[PDB]
Formats: sequence, C-alpha cells, structure tokens
Amino acid sequence: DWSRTRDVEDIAIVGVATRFPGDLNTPDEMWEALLEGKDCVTDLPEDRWTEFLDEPRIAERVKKARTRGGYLTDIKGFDSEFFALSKMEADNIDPQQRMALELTWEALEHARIPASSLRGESVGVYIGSSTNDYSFLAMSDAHPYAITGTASSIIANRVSYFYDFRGPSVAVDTACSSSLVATHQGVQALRAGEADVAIVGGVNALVTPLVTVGFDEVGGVLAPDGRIKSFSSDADGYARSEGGGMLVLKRISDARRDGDQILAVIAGSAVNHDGRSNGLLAPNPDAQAEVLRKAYKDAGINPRDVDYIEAHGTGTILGDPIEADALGRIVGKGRPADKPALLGAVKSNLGHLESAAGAASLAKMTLALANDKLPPSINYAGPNPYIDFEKERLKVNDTVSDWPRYSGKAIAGVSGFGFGGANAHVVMREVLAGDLVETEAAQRLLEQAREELEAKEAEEPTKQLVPLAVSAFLTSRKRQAAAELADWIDSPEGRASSLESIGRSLSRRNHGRSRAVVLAHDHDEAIKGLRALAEGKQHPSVLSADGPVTNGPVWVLAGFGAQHRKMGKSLYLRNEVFAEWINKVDALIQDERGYSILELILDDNVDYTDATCEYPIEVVQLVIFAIQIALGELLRHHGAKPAAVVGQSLGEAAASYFAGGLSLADATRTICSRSHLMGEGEAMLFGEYIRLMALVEYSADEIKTVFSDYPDLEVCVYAAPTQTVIGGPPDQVDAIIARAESEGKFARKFQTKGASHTQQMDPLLGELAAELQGIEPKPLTTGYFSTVHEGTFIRPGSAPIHDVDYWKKGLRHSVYFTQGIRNAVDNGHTTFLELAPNPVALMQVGLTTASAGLHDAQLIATLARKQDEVESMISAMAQLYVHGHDLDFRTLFPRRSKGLAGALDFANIPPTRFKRKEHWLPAHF
Amino acid sequence: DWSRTRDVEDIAIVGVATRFPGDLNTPDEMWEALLEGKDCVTDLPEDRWTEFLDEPRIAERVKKARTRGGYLTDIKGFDSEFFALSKMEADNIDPQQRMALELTWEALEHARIPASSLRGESVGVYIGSSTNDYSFLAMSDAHPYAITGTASSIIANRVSYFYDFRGPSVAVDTACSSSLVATHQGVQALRAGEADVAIVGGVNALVTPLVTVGFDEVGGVLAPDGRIKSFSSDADGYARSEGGGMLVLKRISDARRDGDQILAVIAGSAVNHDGRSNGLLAPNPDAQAEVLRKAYKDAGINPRDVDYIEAHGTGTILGDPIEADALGRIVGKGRPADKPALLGAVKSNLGHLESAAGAASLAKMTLALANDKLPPSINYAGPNPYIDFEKERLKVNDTVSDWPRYSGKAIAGVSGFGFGGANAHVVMREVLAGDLVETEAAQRLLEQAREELEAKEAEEPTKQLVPLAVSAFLTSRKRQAAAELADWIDSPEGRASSLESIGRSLSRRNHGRSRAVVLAHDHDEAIKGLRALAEGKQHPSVLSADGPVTNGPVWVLAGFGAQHRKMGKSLYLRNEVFAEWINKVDALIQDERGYSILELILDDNVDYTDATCEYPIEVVQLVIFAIQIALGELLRHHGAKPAAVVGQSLGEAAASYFAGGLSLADATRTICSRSHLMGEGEAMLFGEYIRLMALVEYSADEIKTVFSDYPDLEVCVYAAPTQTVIGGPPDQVDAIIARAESEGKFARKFQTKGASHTQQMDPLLGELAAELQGIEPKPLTTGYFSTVHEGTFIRPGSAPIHDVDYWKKGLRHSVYFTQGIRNAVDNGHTTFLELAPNPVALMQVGLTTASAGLHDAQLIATLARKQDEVESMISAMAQLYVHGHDLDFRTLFPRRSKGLAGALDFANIPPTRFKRKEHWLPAHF
Repeated sequence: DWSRTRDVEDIAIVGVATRFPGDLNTPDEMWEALLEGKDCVTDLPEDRWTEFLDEPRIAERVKKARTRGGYLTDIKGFDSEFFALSKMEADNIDPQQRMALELTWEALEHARIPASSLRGESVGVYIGSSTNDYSFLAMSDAHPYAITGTASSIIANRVSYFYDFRGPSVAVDTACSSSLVATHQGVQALRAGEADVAIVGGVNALVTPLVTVGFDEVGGVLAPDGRIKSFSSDADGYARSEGGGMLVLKRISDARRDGDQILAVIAGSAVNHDGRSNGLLAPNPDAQAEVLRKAYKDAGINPRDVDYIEAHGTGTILGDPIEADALGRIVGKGRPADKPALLGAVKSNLGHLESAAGAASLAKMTLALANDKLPPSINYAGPNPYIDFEKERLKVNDTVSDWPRYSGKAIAGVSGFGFGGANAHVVMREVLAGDLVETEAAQRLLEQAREELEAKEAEEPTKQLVPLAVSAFLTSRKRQAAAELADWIDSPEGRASSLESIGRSLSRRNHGRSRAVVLAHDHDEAIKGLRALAEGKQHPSVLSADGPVTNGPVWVLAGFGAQHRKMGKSLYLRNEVFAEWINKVDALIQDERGYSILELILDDNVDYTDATCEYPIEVVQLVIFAIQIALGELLRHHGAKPAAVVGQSLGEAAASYFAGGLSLADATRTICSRSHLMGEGEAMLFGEYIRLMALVEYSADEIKTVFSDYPDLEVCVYAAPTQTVIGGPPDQVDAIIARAESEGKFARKFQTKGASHTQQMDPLLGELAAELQGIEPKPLTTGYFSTVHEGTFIRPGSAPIHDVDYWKKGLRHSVYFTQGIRNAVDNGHTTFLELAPNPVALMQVGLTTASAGLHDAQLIATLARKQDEVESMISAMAQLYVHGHDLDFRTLFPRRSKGLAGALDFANIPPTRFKRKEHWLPAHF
Repeated sequence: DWSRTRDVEDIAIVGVATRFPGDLNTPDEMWEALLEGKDCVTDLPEDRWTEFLDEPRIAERVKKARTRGGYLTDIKGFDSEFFALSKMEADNIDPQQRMALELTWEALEHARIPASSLRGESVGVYIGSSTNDYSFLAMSDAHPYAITGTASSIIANRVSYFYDFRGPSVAVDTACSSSLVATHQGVQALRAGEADVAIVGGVNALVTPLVTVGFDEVGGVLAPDGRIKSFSSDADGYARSEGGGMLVLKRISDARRDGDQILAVIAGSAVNHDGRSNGLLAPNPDAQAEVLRKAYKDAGINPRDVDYIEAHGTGTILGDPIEADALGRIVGKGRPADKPALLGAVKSNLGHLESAAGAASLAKMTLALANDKLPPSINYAGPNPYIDFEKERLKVNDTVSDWPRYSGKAIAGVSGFGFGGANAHVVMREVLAGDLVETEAAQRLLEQAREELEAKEAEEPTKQLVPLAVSAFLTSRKRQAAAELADWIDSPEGRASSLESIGRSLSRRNHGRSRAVVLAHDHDEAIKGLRALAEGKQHPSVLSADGPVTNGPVWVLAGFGAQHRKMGKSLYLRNEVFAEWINKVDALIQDERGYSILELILDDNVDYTDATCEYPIEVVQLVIFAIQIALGELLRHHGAKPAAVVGQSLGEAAASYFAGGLSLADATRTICSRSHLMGEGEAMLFGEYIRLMALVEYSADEIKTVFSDYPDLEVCVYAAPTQTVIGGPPDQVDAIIARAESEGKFARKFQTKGASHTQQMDPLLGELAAELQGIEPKPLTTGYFSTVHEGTFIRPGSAPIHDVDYWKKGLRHSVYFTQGIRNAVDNGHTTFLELAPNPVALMQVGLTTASAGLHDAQLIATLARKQDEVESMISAMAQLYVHGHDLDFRTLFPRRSKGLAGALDFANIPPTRFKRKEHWLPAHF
C-alpha cells in the first residue's frame, strides 16, 4: 500500500550545527535547553538597529512596534584571518555568509569528518535564505565588495570555495520553508548521484527593522508579548528571530562503510504548493494533506505508525486549526483513540526563524532520535477550542516523555509551510541495527612465538604508543589548541578516557598545513609533551613543523649490511598487513627455490652466519627483499605513496615493483636468481679466484688517478662523495688499505666472502639471462633514479627499462648511488625514507645532501636494531604527516566497537576556537 | 562508453516565452532578429532611473559610468485587472514577478496547452533570480505590500497561486547561471516523478544603477561601447541587460500521448562548482571540463558528435580562452580537423542577462532545432590570438548556416557559468520520428448504407460544422477577441486555413468563465457570427453566456413517443463511439431475445408500426434504450458527466446504468424482460380486458376529486403540474375526454394499443421477477430522482435501490416525473439534458420549471427529428461548455496528421491581448 515504488537509498544524518537564540551554539547546549523548556525570546538589544535610530520619525515608529524576539548575542564578530578575508572585504559581508562558513566547520567537526579530506570531492551545498537585509546598509550612501557579500548566491558559493567543494552550490528561497526544501534537494541528489556528501541548512538575520515594522503595520501578525503559543487557546501571533543551522547528509551505505556515526535517518521528503487559496498568504489544508501523503509514500512508511510531528506552529489562531485538520486526514486516520500522534513545535522555544525554522526543527528531532526523549512544547495553557484533538488523533506533548514506538521503532515528521504557499515535509526515523550491517615448520614456530609473546605480556603488559595529532593553519593557533587540549586531558573527564579515543578523535580533525604529533604512552606523557608544544620548547616525544615541504618523499631501497638475529619477527606477529605480504613473497620464493623464509624469520637461533647451511649469502637477500616489500605496502595501506624511488644494488628489484616497472612475481624472480647464482658461484671457487671488497674514503676523481697503478681493481658502489666501495684480490685491496692509512684516510673490509659488481659475475650472466626470460617490463608510472644508468632521473610514463640487460649491467657494473641522490636534491626533493631492517644508508644520504647544500633534510628511518619494530613505523608515519606528505592518519586508529560501545571511543576533546573581531558596515541615515 | 547508467526518460520542450531586449516579445520575432544579426544593445532610456537622478552626486557618478545595454521598452505597464491585483498592491510588485506571470501565460499559449486544464495538477515552477533591485525603491522612505512583491520566493509562488499549480515552487539563485540550474532541477524532477509539467526560466531587471556603478568602479568588467565581442580579438568586457524567458517541459512519452508538438529534446544536464580557484570570481577550466563530461554522460551522448555549442560568451579577454580550453579537452578531443564544433553566443545579440542568460540560450537553440538553421554570432572581427581554434577543434559561426549533422542528427550544448563559481551545462537534440511512436443481414444493410452515403456525397458533398470557441474572464474581453479573430480570418492568411485548424487552435486556448461558441460551416459564416458577437447582437449560429451556472446538469431519460423511421442511422455510420456502444447493446439483446436490432435501425422501410412482426411494442423500447446508452457514453467520451439523473418509465434502466446502480448487462435484462412481457401480454388479450391510456389537462389535486366518480381509472404519469396521463377501459377514458372537453381542457388518446402502469401488469409481475433474479444492485455514486419513490432525491453513496421490487413497483404503479423535476429545481439544478431520438420531454420539463419560478432554464436537446444527427450533438456539447459544465473541448478536433503535416493544422490565430497600465512606486531620494 505505502511501499516505495522506486528503489532508492535512505539518507543518514552525521552532523549538526546550531547558531540559535539563547546562546545555543552547540547541539549539547540546544538539547539541554529543550528539556528544561527554555524561552529564548528576549527584548531588543540596546546595541542593535542603532544605525536607523537617532532619526525621530523612524525611531518612534520602531518603538510603537513589538520589536521582541530571538536575537544573537554577537553577530558583528567574525574571524576574518581564519577565512582569509581582508578588513575592507569582511566589513561588507552579510552575517548570513559568516554563519554558513562557521556552521559548516562545526558540522564537519561534529561529524568527525576532516574538512581537508573533502577538498576536491563532489560535495553539494544547499542553503535557504529569503531576505538580504545587509544590502540596505551599503546603499544608505559604498564599496563594490557589497555586491558579493550581500548576494544570496554567494551564501553557498563562498562555502564551496573556501572548503573546495566541487558539487552543486545553489541558494533556494521558498520563504518560511527554505531549509526543508534545501534538505529535500540534497536528499534527491544523493539518491540520483551528482554528489557524495551534502550540506543542507538555512540562515536568517535581523539587521534592519524594515521587515518587522511592515508586519506590525499589517496587524494581527505579531504577538504583543513576542511569545508563541503553538496549539493553544491564547495564540495571538508570533515573533521573528535570527539564527542558522546545518546538517551533513550521506548515503547510509557510505556512512556504514566509512564508520561515521549515524544520528538519524531521512526516509523521504516532498514539496508542493497550496495553489489558488483564499489569498496568497492563506494556507490550504488540501495541499498540506497531499504533501504529507506524497512524503510518506516516498519514505515507504504508513502514516498511522508515526509517533511525533514537529508542526509548523506559527501560533496563529487561524492557521493552527488548518494544520491540525490536514494531519488528521492523513496521519490521524484510522488510529485508535489511545494511540495519538504526539504534537509539538520548536518555535515556542526559539521563535519564528523564517529561512532557518526547518533547520531548527530537523536538529531538534535529530537529537531526540539520537537520544531517547521527546522534549516538551512550552507556552501551552490549554487546547485550542477550535481544534478537536481527540477526533483528529493528536496530542500536544508539553512534558518530557519517551517515544511510544507504536510500530516498534521511532518515526517523526517535520513540516514547514511558507507564507507564499510553498509547503514541505520530511520523514525521519531512528537508526536500527540492521542499518549497520551489509608451511608446517613455520606453523610450529609461529605457535611458539605467539604463546611466548602472550605469556610475556602477562608478566609485563606493554603500554601501546598513541600518536596525538594537533594541527592548524598557523603555528600560533596550533600551540594554543595544544594547551587547551592538555588542560582538558588533566581534567577528570580526560583522565576517564582510554587515550586511544583521544587519538581517534584527533585523527578525524582537520589536518592543516602546520602539523604536530605527540607520541605518548599514558596521559601524563601526553600532557607534558603538549605543554612543551604550547611553547617552542623541543621534546623527544614531540614532532612539529611550520609548513609542508615543496616536493614529495623519495624511497631508498638499499638493504645491504642491515641484517640481525631477529628482524621482521615482532612486527610479523603483531601486524596483519606486514604478515600478509611476507607470506605472499614466501610462497613465490617457495615455488622458485623450494624453501620457505618464515622458518628463518620466526626462528631465533638463526643469525644468518654459520647458522644457515643453505648459502647465507642467498637467504639474507631474500629476507631483506621480503621485508622491504611488506613495509612499502604497509605504508601504502596507510595512504603513503612515493614520488620517486632509488635502490643500491639490492633494492632495484623492490624499487621496480614500487615504481611499477615490474610485477611482484617478476621482481621476485630477479632477486632469487641473482641471490642463488651468487651463493653457488662463490662456493664454486675458493682460494684461487676469490676476490673481496672493501670501503675506502676516496672520491670519484681520486679513484681514477689512483687506479692507474692498480689495473685490476674496480669501483663497486659510490656510497658517498668522499667514500667508495671497491673490489679485487686481497693483495690489491690490502695495499689500498695501507695506502689510505698512510694518508690518514679511513677504510674497512666488510668481512664479506661474497663480492658483487666485479669479474666474478661475468660467468653468471649467461645462465642468469636464461632464468629471467619471460619477464614483462612495464611503464614506470613513478619517478626513478637508476643507479646503474649513472643516476639519471626518469620521469613517470617513460618506456620500460627493466629488461634483462638492465639487470646484467647492474649486477656486473658499478652503481651510482651518490649521483642519484644529488640529482634528486637538484630536482628539489628533501625527504628521504629508507625501507630496511636497520638504517645504514641514511648516513650515506646525509653526507651527499650536506655536500649539495641541504642541511635540514628529512631523514626518516624504518625498523632499526635494538628498537621496538612497532613505535618506529608509527614515528615514520608521523614525520610524513608532519611534513605535509600523503598519509591517512585515520587508518592508525581502527574502530573496534562500531555501534556497540561508541561511548568510550570518540572522547570529548575541546573544539576548535575562533578569535572573533568586530566587522560591521557604518551607516548614518 | 558514454551510454546512460540509469534508465531515465528524455525531456521534451513544448513552449517558449520571450521578453528580451529589442522588442522580442515572441519567439517568431526573436528568430527573425537572430538571422538578421541584430544588435539589441542601446543607450539608457531618458525615462529610466529618474528617481535616483536629480541628485548631483549620484547623477554625475552615473554619467561617468557606461550605462549602456539591453533595456525593456515598457517595464512599468501591467494588467492588474487580468491578474486580480489592486492598484496599491500592483505598484509594490517587482517587475520580475510581472514578467513571470506574463511569460507563463504566453508559454502555455505557445504550447497550445489550456491553462485551465493544469489547475490542481502537479506542475512545478523553477525560476532563477539574483537581484532584488525593486526593494530599494520601497525602503527609500513604505507599505507592507512590498514584502511580498519584492521577495524572491514570491516570483514562483505567486505563479503557482494564480494558475493553481500543486507542484514544487522554488526560486533558485546561482548568479549568472540560475536559469540553467532551474531547468536542471525540472528535468531531474520529471525523471523522478514529483510533477508532470515544469515551467523553467529566469528573469532580471535593471531598476537601479547601484549594481551597474559597482561593476564600473571595479574596472575592466564593462565594455566602453556596451557591445559584446564573444570570441574575438577586440573583447573588452560586457554589458548588463534585462529580460526573461520560460520553457514548458514534459516527459517525451506524455507529450507524444497528449499530441503536444515537440520543438526540441533535453537529453541531460549537469551542474558543479569551480572550487578553490585563483579567486572567487576566477573561472576554473578543470571544473568546466568535468561538468561537460558529467552532462554528456547523463545524456548518453558522445561529445565528439556535437554540432553546435552555445557558449557563455561574456566577451572577456581572459575568460573566453578558458572556456575554449575546456571545450577542447572534452568536446574537441579526437575530432578530425574538418569536423569542428560550431561555436556561438547569444549575448552578442542581446547582452549579458544575469539570471536570464540560460533562458535566452535555451530559446535560441530550441528555435534553431525546431527549424533547420544556425543563426550567426555578431561582433566577430577575427579570432582571439590567445585561442587556437584549429588545435581545439572549434569554429565561430558568424554566418547563417545549416546543421552539419556529423552523427546524422542535430545535437547542441548550452553552457552557463556564474561569477561565484557555479557552472551548468544542458544537452539538447532535435526531435526524431522514432520519438513520435511508442450479424449477417446487418452487414448487408451496413454496406448498402455506406455505398449509398458515399455515392450521395459525390453528388453533393456536405460542409462539416465547426464550433469555434471564444472565452475570457470578462465579457468585454471575450467580444474584443472575437473582433480581432474575425479580422484575422478575413485576411489572406485566415482565408488560407481549413477552418478546422482554427477550431483546433481555439479548443486548446484557455477556457474562461465567460464562454461563447460559433457554429460555422465556412469562413464567411464564422466572420458574420464573430462580428455579431463583438457586440450584444444575437445570432442563431452563436451561443454565448456571461457566467457559469451554480450546479451541474441533470440527465433526463424519457424515451417515450420519440421514435421515427430513421433514428440512430446517420450517426451510427458517421460516428465510431456511437456505433461501438450500439453493437455492444445489440449483442446483449441478441443473447437474451435472439434477434438483432441493427437489422431495424439500418433498414429504412421499417417504421416501427405494422412493418415489424415481432411485437413493435418490444423493439421500440429496445432501440430507444440502445440509443440512450450510446449518446450518454458519447458525451462521457468528450468529458461530460451527470450530476443527477432521472427517467420516465422507460429510462429507469438507462438512468440506473448512468448513475451506477446497475451494470450495463443487468440493465439490459430489465428492459428486455419488461418489453417482451408487455408485448406478449398485450397480444395475449384482445377486446375483453383491453385498456388504453390518454392524456388529460388535470392537476394532481383535481385528479383525486374527479376519480371518485370513476373508480377503476388510475394515474399513470404526472407529466406536468396541469397535465396527467391516465389509463382505463375505453368507456371510462371516453367519458373523461368528453368531460375535459366540456370544461375546455385539452386531452388526447396516444393511439397506443399498449398500456403500462395499470392492472394489465399484475399478471406479468410473477414471471418478470423470476427473469430479473441474479442482478446485483450497487451504490449509486451519482444523484438520483426516483420517479417511482415519489420523486425523492437520493444522494450519491446511498444503499442500492434497484432491487427486483423496485422494477415491479415502477412497472405497475405510477411515476412521479413532475415531482422529481420540481425537487431538482429546489436543489438548485437549472440545466436539463434529454437523451432521446426526439425531444418530447423538454416541453413537460419547461412547464414544471416555469411553475417553480425558473424561466431561464437551460433545456438542451439531443438528436431531433428532421435534423441532422450530427450538428445537433455538437450544439448540445457547446451549450454545456458555454454554461461552465464539464467538457473537454479538445476532443471535438482530433489530430489527423501528427508529425506529418502539422503546418496546415494549428492556424496562426491572434494571441491573447493585455491592457497594460502604469504601475510604479514613486521615490524622491
């Protein structure tokens, strides 16, 4: 009978913003006032309308009028610096635009949706306004800036400009029901694409008495006392008020997917017109009946099941019976005498907000549905004698009461009728639960580690590290927030939080250009770091910056001499993404070589030297290669992406995969063949043709002059401008070591039996090439710095370069690591990230950057020896976040209890604070 | 690739209204101007802005400005009487509202959709406005009426009030692209229900120089000469203009169903925002590319197939290259160098209509698509050096040219970008052909009649009667239109019309309260009648009235003594609905009695007396009963519906079917059994028990006093207050005839062997009741006047009353025909319609109405003897239409060539004329 004809989604409400009379600037303040039954109407403030006063003719006319209603405590204040506006431009801005910008920010903050994440997205803005009062002050004389400020279209266009919204931006105007119409258009859009999020609301302002005087001149419209008595025997008119409100709307499927908290659900809505009634301003009950029937038909809900109606409630002796009649025809039809539809109006509390009444009504029901209480309707001294509630199945709820839930759930209706004839109705219902629902030995070692780990935790439970993010568009604002946050944490409410809720809440706040992160294990550490961050004092557990870096990060894949007894073990057990990719690489290696690496990573006795019989030279490279892949994909899972990559003789395979030149399977083949061939080749020869490598503190120019006396020696790696790795027979290297010592130059030996990038590789090329057949190089798609091609930068989209000859050249010939780093600095890159079990290449990079004139380079280190594998990747992510690099900070705080225990999560941290300064347009008249 | 993801309909355009500069008040004037390349820009009129002038400070500031653009010749004029507005209220009405009311009327008139037919329907109004200039004049001092007049919401709400629209009524505001946005919302609504017709457009007005001065103060915005040079090397700004336009939109399926002419088709549309660009007023090419891609994706059209683009064309040196760039990215991508997308802008002809540019652009393309020509773009002195048209696959069409039709059809795009960032695009295509597509002897006699009819037509072809309808809200306006229409008919253009096109066009005009109809066979007769109607002179071929009657018509089903040789024959051959229902009744009678009546109707020799062996008393009733059913259903087919019904001893069966008490089959059984039983019963007895009936000029009171001496006599029918039909033995009736003659009272005998409503029926009741078993009386659903229950009115929805005992009582007891008529007059009924082959009961009704004090009763007569069966039902329909009764006058002019020869139909009759009087708000400053 009343089911949907069209298959459409239900819209979800995730945010609310309030700027209503009575200092109701937040939903929490609004909810308390409604329960207490607060009358927010008050006399005209002494400082309002002063521009028109001082003229005896208009002044006495104003006094004769009523001039009593809801007025904002502060309307002139405005934080122009926050919204990037000049004083001259700000002074010529209608307060309607100011409210929209402020309300939009609060709504997203209330919805815990970072405003930065919505930049460039398809977000629609639908706002209702009717009166351009502010434009009258400008024309009293003026500046051209008043054209944009006082325009109605700019009310929404400006919002979509500051927040960078790429969706529809229109300002509707249906008089007293504009807010509901704007909500209707947003709901219809989301059901028909065209957007993913929608900001819907309305705004009004009483800047001049022209409209108020006009209504008083008509007579019988304004109440003498300024109080509304919706559905009462003492109705005598209404009073005009100012304010605004906003809502955030998303498809219920998206809200469930994204983890957003759902406060209420909009099942459907409808709008129509009264047509030819007994005058333009005379309501027509017949049309009101149709829109109610039209709305509930779309919502797929039988009106007999409704529990509460937020009526228009204009306190008119003649217009109230008409509204009740229509409700009885549709809503109050067939109901038992003991199941009336509760009735109420918010205008009794706040007044008649012309273009914002719908927003106030929607907010009231949204909070009521999110909670489980129905606030009363004040100013009810008895039923209207001209309305038969018993016959119409209605009841005016003038006391705090709970939802009857006739149908088992909560359903509400919001109705708003304009004075020109336009009508609208919105159907709302509570959120339901249904809306929240759509290798043998390796196992043996794995079980032992988990049992040992669990047993050790019982003796000493470790305290999890929590990164607390603080950000703002200015450093001064950033540190002010930290001090406010620290004070709240020290308060009993803060002490009663898990310290993971606080991080989760902060991760969902706007991530500005000036960013800071605090690494705290408990509340006390967080307070100390935040207090230090309140000023410029440094702190080991505090990361801070003043602005983002120009260019993206560079990933370094060296993976040489960075192995120890237990690497990749702790993070494998305590992380899933890292373990997942480790297994995938293990399976590929098992297919190729026939053995698993997990038997080595999980085993503790193995130290990769004399503990593994199967060519320790081979396994070491494979384990490092697997770790590099897992770390890179882990960073990708959190949103990180590399602008450029570079490797040093061992990470070329990993670098290719990250860039995109080769697939994971193809890259695994290259490293496996390279590693196995080197291991067997080194064991094949011993004593006769053995050649070892050593490190020498020499430059490229010095190497050419000194290699003349030593013909057989070759250059292997250009680690640093003043350092180089060379290989050759022990006698030649021994002489070089003695020669360098004679000149005071530091040198080493690396104590490594293996030797790559020398003549030993020559026999291996023939068989190496055959094994590598079948690989399919692809376009890079990412910046590259080939150490084998003389450190020449390669742009994304270039032709494939990872052919077989590429790997043979790298294995045999030297690698220009230092040259590539210098070229990257020339292009402007300043942040370098190393993926390895132990950072050893950062020192080499630091020397190159300093030699190139860069001394404040960002050297980020992944897993390091003798440090917890966790709490080191978290720090690496924080540094990327601080310096403006790509990172989804919300991924570090996954939700455990979605829809079950939301109270303990999402702590009540302080909100963003604005510095409001007077901005008004002088006038004399 | 570009096909639709969602299954949605294509929207059709059926009407256009224009109020653009250059006296372009009609599409025909607009189309001619575009072809001629007319520059509608002109200097400021001397009579404009005089209120602000006379002040030296503002006056010299205005002169220093440009003050050159498109201005309306007459803006103050307004026909308040037509729209029911007082002088005080009209003076405080913004011209934007006035244009919307006028444009809406013209659009429906252009679309040939009666505005009266849309009253109470789900019609949406979406109108774009940005500046409330008129409100500044009111506040210079004022009246409260300025609140409604100058409000933006009332621009659309007032339209939906005057025309009684029950759909959405909202006023959008997106600055310079509001008109396109309004069109977008209407298109989306129609695809998602919520409405059946949509009025979309925009309006602007230049009442004050405040906005013009502001732009001049900025500098670099307004052109010094006021001329726009869209896409030219001499672009130096633009000029502001005023005007408005409207369109009528319907789902293409509905337009095809209703016969509406389709001018163009809207495949799809889209809107978005520029986001954070280089300033609020700086356009963003990236967003423009997305909306074009977004729009064509919805339209299911590949952009490479577009043939013409109606660009924004603001004549800005910096904004024009940006628009071209986006077009090249999407539209001009992959095109051959010899297939460019033609480019043009209407702003060059009219100027920059802020909130009405989209309406002007849509109208231009709509006329171009309806025709087969592309108008040029004026002010093109060479391509812009900063735009590479060859590389972007674009061409500025500066000459009259035909559609290239790259894809085989015509496709166009309209783009409008606001100064705040909002953007929109609409895709249009021409209307295609595919869019316009989804009883033996009786036959022998039927063929003879058709051949004889066709043969007779050749000797003398009959001239078809055409009812010409003229109507208006006042008699004076009605007769003024007739004189204008008559003059046009006498003109060569009128003489070149079929005279059926003229009627068809008039049938689709608004049907007001004051209505008139002219029955003309040729043009000369129509002119003579219209000229007579121009004044109060009467004319036999002219039907006129000053206002509708209060209550609905009453249908009278007597069908006694109204048979002749050839009844229902001429209309059966020349009408389909009448023939259809005749056959259905014939089949039912064939099942019951076993013979067909068509053998009698079609036969000419039969005269229903001595020519039919099968009980002429029986066949006569059946033939009359069949005719009554056919006429009633024929009237229903044209929209007529009865408020009440009444019958006289023979139409009770037909009256029951029309009311709804009984089904057609059940009613047929009652008459068949009644007729057959009477025929056999009368033949059963002869001489001994034969009793005949006679008419006597006596009243009911006189009958009671006179029946004392004659015991056996009975009253049969109370035909009139002073007349009565009685039955009895011939001796008793003979004495009554002599007695009446002795007193001078007229009497007759009826020369009828049969006699009903007497003792002869008593034996027939027993068998009559058995035959009638199984009938299922139902609720009436219509007013009834039972002549068997003492003429007591019965309201609709009453319990069934047509049980078996009801028919036995009527057949045996008298019928109170006069009493029922008097009761109907008491209830207020004044129009009586008789369904019978020959009107005989009207005389009886006329006497009763006069006796009750009603002398101007509307007595409408159906088919009459010795008159053409056609041209008599047409007159009956005209009288119902004239007196305000329900009738779809469009059904009398069916379309023959839909989409084939539309030129010869839908003549170019004069349009509605308004009397405009000055209505302006004085101001001093």
